[PDB]
Amino acid sequence: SRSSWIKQLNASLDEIDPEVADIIELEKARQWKGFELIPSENFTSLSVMQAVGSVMTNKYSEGYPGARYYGGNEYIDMAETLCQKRALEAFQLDPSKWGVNVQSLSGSPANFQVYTALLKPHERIMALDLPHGGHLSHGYQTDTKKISAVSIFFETMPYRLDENTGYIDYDQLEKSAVLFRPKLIVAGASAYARLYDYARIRKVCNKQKAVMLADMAHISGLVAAGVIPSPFEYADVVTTTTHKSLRGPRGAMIFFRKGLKEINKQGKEVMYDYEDRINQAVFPGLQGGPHNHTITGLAVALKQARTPEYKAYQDQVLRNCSKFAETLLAKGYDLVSGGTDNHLVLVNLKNKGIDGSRVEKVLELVHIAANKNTVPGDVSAMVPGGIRMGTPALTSRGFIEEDFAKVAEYFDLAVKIALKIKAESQGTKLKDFVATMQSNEKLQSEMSKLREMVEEYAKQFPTIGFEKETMRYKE
Amino acid sequence: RSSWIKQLNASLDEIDPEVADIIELEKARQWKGFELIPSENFTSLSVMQAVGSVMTNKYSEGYPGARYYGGNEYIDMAETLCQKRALEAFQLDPSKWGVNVQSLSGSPANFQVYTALLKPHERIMALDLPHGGHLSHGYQTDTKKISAVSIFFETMPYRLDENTGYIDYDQLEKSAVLFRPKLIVAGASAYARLYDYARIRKVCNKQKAVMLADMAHISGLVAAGVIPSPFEYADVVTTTTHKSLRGPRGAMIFFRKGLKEINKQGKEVMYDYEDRINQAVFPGLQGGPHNHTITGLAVALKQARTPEYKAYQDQVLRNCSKFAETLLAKGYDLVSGGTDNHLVLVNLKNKGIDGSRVEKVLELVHIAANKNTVPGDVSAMVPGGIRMGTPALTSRGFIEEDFAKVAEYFDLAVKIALKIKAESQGTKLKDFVATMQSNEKLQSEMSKLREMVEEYAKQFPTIGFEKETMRYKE
Amino acid sequence: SRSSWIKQLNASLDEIDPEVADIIELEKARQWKGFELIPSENFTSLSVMQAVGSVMTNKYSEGYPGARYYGGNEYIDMAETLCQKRALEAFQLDPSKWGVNVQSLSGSPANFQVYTALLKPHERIMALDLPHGGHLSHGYQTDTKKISAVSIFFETMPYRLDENTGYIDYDQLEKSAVLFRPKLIVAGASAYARLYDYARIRKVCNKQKAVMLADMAHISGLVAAGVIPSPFEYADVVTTTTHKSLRGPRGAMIFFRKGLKEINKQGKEVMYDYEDRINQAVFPGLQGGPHNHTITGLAVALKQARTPEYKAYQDQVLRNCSKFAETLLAKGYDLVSGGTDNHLVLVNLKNKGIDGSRVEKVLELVHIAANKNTVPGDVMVPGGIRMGTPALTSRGFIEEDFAKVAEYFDLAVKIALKIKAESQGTKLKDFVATMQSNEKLQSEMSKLREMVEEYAKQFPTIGFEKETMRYKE
Amino acid sequence: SNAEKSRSSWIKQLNASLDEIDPEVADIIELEKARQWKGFELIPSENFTSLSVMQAVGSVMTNKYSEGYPGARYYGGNEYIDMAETLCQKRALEAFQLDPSKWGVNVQSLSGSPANFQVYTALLKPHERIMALDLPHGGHLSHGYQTDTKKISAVSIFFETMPYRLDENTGYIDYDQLEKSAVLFRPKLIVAGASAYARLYDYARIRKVCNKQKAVMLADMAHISGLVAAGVIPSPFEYADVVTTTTHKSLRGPRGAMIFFRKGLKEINKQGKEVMYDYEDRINQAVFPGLQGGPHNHTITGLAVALKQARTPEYKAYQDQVLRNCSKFAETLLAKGYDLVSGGTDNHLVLVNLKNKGIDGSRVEKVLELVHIAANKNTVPGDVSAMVPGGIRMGTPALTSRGFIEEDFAKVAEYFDLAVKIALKIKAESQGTKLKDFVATMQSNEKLQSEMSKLREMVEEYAKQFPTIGFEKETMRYKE
Ligand SMILES: [Cl-]
Ligand SMILES: [Cl-]
Ligand SMILES: [Cl-]
Ligand SMILES: [Cl-]
Repeated sequence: SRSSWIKQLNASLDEIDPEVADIIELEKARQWKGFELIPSENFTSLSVMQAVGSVMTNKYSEGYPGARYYGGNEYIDMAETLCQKRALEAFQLDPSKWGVNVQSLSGSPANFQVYTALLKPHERIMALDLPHGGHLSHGYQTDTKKISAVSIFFETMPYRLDENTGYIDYDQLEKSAVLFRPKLIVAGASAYARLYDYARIRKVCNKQKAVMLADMAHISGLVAAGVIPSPFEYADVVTTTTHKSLRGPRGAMIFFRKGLKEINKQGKEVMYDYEDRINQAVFPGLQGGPHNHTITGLAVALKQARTPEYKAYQDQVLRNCSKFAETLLAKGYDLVSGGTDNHLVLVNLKNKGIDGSRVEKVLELVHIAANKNTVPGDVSAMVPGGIRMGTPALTSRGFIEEDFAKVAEYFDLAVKIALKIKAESQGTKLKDFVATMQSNEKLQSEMSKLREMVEEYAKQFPTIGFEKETMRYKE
Repeated sequence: RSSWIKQLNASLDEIDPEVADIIELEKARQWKGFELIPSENFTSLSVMQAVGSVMTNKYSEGYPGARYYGGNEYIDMAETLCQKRALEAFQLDPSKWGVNVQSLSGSPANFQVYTALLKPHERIMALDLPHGGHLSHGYQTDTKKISAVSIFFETMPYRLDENTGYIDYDQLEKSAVLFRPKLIVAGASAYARLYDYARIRKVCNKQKAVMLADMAHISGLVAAGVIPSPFEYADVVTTTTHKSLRGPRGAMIFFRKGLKEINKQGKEVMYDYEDRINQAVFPGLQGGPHNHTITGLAVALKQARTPEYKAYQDQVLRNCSKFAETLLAKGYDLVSGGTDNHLVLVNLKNKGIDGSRVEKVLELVHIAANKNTVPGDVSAMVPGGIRMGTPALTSRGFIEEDFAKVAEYFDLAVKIALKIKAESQGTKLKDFVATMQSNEKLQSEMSKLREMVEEYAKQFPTIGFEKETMRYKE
Repeated sequence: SRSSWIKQLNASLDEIDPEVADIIELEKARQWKGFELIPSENFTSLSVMQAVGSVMTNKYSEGYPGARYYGGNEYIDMAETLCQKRALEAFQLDPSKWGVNVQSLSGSPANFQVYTALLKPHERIMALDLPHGGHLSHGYQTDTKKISAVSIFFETMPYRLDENTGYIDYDQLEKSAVLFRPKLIVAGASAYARLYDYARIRKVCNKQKAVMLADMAHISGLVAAGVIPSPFEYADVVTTTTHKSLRGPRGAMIFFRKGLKEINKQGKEVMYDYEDRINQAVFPGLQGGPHNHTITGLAVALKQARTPEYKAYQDQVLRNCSKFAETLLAKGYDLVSGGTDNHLVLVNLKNKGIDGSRVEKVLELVHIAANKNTVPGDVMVPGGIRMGTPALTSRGFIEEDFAKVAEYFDLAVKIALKIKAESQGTKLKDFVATMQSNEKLQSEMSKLREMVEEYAKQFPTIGFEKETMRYKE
Repeated sequence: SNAEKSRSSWIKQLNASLDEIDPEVADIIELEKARQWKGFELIPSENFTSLSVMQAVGSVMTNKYSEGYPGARYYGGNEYIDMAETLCQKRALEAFQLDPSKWGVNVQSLSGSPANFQVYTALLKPHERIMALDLPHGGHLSHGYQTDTKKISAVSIFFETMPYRLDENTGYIDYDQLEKSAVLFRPKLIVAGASAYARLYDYARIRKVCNKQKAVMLADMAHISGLVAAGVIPSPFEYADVVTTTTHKSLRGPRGAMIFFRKGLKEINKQGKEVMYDYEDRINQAVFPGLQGGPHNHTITGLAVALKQARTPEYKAYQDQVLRNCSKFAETLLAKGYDLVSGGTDNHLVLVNLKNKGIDGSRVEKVLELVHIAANKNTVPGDVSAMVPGGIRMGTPALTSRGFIEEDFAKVAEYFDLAVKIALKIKAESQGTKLKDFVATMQSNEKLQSEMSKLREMVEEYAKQFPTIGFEKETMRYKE
């Protein structure tokens, strides 16, 4: 028996679990053949995956380097200390002014850990409204229900876009903050295509004596490469995912000011008071054992973030998105805020006479992965009028500007098919659209042809994290 | 561009030799040590290959067939398969039980259950942390709320019977009458006996409280059917997917669904756990699922069904029984006098030395254990015991006579710690550490014992990697 | 028109509102002719009533003496300062160790103001369970509902009697407090016939670092007279009503420690930190303008509480209750805890085969005013009757008179048992129907009512003149 | 026989007059009677209570414990207390012309501030959201209040509050900004209630915002309830879900409070189901057993008396005179060069913005008080801090109760103006510019002290000519 469970523990995935091996092979082929346009997605490196898939997973290491509860952590401590050092270096941070926690398991709990560290239950948070481009982990409630648990345990109130311009209305944010008295203001967005006015947020936070939290998950790779302005110039605390544009493993980091803050009226120094509170909220407050395999892969990703090739990549992300936006506009699409200054665009489909749910169904069938998105002017939250698309993932595969001009063309062809399906549907409900989409032989053929166009275009580019020659599903 | 694509596809050895070397050092450490921390295990190569796969690249907020992002055909296959195998691993009828496989680890899994089923500041009871509980069930000292569970909810501990070392269920029941908990946790970390799940169920019924079983430490024993199952009684069951399950680092949340018992049907006839728990996980508290972990979890759960896995968990139990017997015969006192599971709790009081001193010597001779509070301790900062268990070394093929050897080397390390204390000048721990580092004679004793430990441990297979390709073979 | 509203403003109640004047005359007759046994009730002095019914009501005086928001408060300040100083004197308190707030409007908000001052929302309070003798203003919840809003805004947990002895189970209180970690423990009761073990509460509060709040509303006049042990030796804060056994106007006082508390391990003085928090919770926290007419009447009541005849009154309250208890016991009644050490008794009627609701209905019809009370096994109708001596002692009832009160109570119970036996159904509404329709039992109740009224009528009226009453028959 | 002598002594003590028992307290009351005879009482929340109300408040109704509600008590003896509370409820609905099938009332709340807290406790969970007029803009502490330093009102501790504000360019509530703020803040309850505000509420607009937000509309009419009862201004009951009020202030009753609430059908929803109002049981249970204990039956009985008075033609004539006096007061102030916040008044008070006179409200209030004119400093738009108020608040209810008519309030404005001129002389004679230098000059300048002495004598000689309210001049201890 004992020889038999040892053989099981050392066998390959192919031998032990052909069903799971097959699923992974199908997903590899999907990442080879598709336009991956979800702006939060990316393709991580082989070296990160090998670290995440390593025996670093086996160790329990509650606590912090040199201050653990378990023994045996000499090399786990090396990895976590190396990760912290590289995290500060990736954002060009002075370690006497900034510290970092690398144990938070993902972006959503990272924000909750900051709130738990710095706010009592039911204290007040302001953030960008979710339908205006915010994120659930900053709070969200509808008329009838608290949707994010941040809005259960803390008191949240949104700030909004200027409806005319599509940019954050900073004047209204400031006026709202006078009345609401937030103890923390979030400067961070998901579906927002413009740069944050961090200086203005800093002025509001100073006036309100509120914590300035920058949540840079969508843009952290752009920040690390220095191709957009840094929130670290202004923020008190910065959270981020380690995946998305950073191109690391799935995880998170929390950065915070430390050391001298200012001098009081009595000539006494006043120190920042974030580090101990945040580290203790992460552990023992809310998490248990760190995921050392992820932390080890994060250290790899943060070293990669320093290279000239990584900066060239992020510069290309920006140039690709600008050309993508330009081409969409030329083809008659409307963009929220009229364009982009970062890695994504927000298409408002209202002028085309069709909603994002119908378009996204066609996109899925032609192997264009995007996501439907609420846009300003939407009546129902469950009928999004927009589509969110971005450049990090396909830029990682080597798409350049002319390639994203073609992506915009193929998107437009998919919208035109969607409009044809709608024109052929009897009813106006989405189930009538879907039934037409699955019974109309002419339009099925058009979708099949566009699918082949998309796959033929995407397949020519390199695969990231695996080699084409050993793919099980080449056809 | 050809340049950055090349860096994305290069091996770890080429891209990051410093990190590669840390992993090689850790491989050698797992080869050469007695790993006795009862929450640790060695995961299979196949799980690691799934966790290290391109499944990590996908955003898939929502649930299978109810996503917000496109492109999730195959991620849906993996999550659906994972759920199916999770119910199968614990022999659960899918018309009566559901599962959420997206919770990132054991501690947030419990918080997500509380968020789903309790309003802020509602009341939870659970085993006291120094009595064998866990921080994710709440914990407050005289001066500070330590777990944020005790910040957002109102917690109260239940305790051991100090004379027997078992949970004092009579006191729990009386305490609950006054405190009126909305949820009672049946789950422990440093506890060597089986839970009286039937008694917890009786108390929860009387109190109209949710019965949450947190089986993180024992879930692999449960899956193999070698100890009684909390699913016989509980409303909700949380677990880590690592520890005795031997899966990736992650968590599962199981919950009753469908029709309630005849005598519990009222305004609603159906259980009201599934939607609340799934919604607390997403959109409540998490974002994108970690599909690489979910896929590795599917692999681990298939392994959990096999006869080899049942043989493994049988061996875990028989090893721990033998380990306990050998320790008792060498004079060690065990909390509750023995074990019924994967771990033992040594109370070092009868030896005249505390757990902090012994653990330092153990660490120096490559034996990984944990200092542990024992009934009778005056301070939670000065633990009088040591916790040790059998899952990790049993995975490497240790059997009963091997754990007799483990107990022998543990005993020799305690004898060395007692000598360091005798040679120590002062009474404080820094004087002990000063002796432990400066005494040439005792430094030699620890070196010799470290060699004995490593020579014994090296004879066994490495788990999840090959000896032949290790960088550090000495 | 001007002369028209001036006349209305200066006219007597008899001229302006004959209906209200008649209600008051009916109530005077009720207080003259009955056995008023509700232990929280008393008869207030004429001088207090004259102050409460004075033009002191007109001034707005938010803030505190010498620190008001509005002008014109010179004489309001004289009254409130005098009230405060007399309040400390009434309990023989050192004003360097004790302060007082006299603005709280009644006993229930006084406790809420203390919690608001000293505890954050959702922090923990222990107090005597309401059906075990506690009070709603210390918190209370059933299995299904939070009844007191104290239990909404704060996290409450009860302590209970030893139901074998009827005394508070201090052993279980102490063990519960270890697990529950209260920030504040209340030592105060309503339906409880025994003295509190304040020293034991102090020991538990010291161990838990909890605020010790004594709520002496039921017993404060006994404390003021020095005829039972004082909670002020032990407590951090003391709340009380100003009515009930103190015999003042309807209102409340909050007392708190101030000044030096102890020396810490570092040789540093640590001061009490209750005074500013409590004063600020009362105003601007939770109340607005003080009721200066009530505060002025309170000053009058506190002067009375100093006098020798007030002490003689409270000593008589105790002796009357002891005799009442002894007589009930001799007539075969069981008392919760077996007797009394204060102003009330708790009769457990279960050994007589009838409940408190049925008995209280008969008592009401024979002009005996009493309260009901739960006993072991209850909740449905309560099994007990609560009766006390402060009100009738104020009218001059002495020991032989309360022996008579116990006789007439016993006669009422015997009538209630006859109604129960004649009632051919088992429901309370069947009892009421029999009680209202049975001519013979109505005759027995009329006779006992006449006996009660004839006995009570001979004692002085308190606060008004018999000779000028409208209803002299 | 010492025991019988003691018993006779304590009975004698209980039946003796205040003059006999406590001459020190009796003396204080006599001083306060003289003070109420001699002053210009312009604080708009103050009034003079009738003798009949005071006689009921000072009655043996105080002796009864009556927890619960009429006919639903917990213990005996309450036949006549029930008559009083039932009569009080009936008269409360009648005083505001309310249909008892559409409105109920609770008359047990002990004062205006706990009445509002009881409504919040009844209708909102802890930490749910309330909006109300900002305290420096005319609001009240019992609606919530927080500064940059700390939470001041405990309403802001137990509930989550946010203010709405005036349009400081017009002096009116900025309803547009209220509506926009409410969209973001999502209040569960909005208070329509003001103290230091010279205008009436746009209840129709508050109703529209509450309907859009599915929020409870609470009108807190403490300052105006007597005007409402007399029908001389529009009623909040046309629109509000719940109405709280003090029973003192312009109602001219005892110190206490009332809570009114809708009953019956709210709407038929989209599924065709009747939605009933759910206020009565929640509010009555928040008052008892939630937050209070034994009702104060002396106050409830005096409230019944005050509510009967509120229905009379003489009371309506009184409230009409309150409004006419305030308009005449405002005319005279404008004619003498004063600026009024919002440009005028629609009610019982005025808010004078003193900025164009070159002196602030603290300085003027101090001089007014020395000449026995009672008024209150008041924040005005443009003030540097809430601690340096630029205005002064004055009203007509109390002196109108003593029979001041329009020509008398023209005289009050003249004497106010004379006090302002003295304050300006004190400021021009002051060494420094801080308030303490003003107070120093005010207390040592023999000439200006003499001017204030003369003005005080003018004020008192004018006020003394009017009837005293609630007591007789002939029996006063202090007749000069
Ligand atoms: Cl996205
Ligand atoms: Cl462990
Ligand atoms: Cl009582
Ligand atoms: Cl006012």
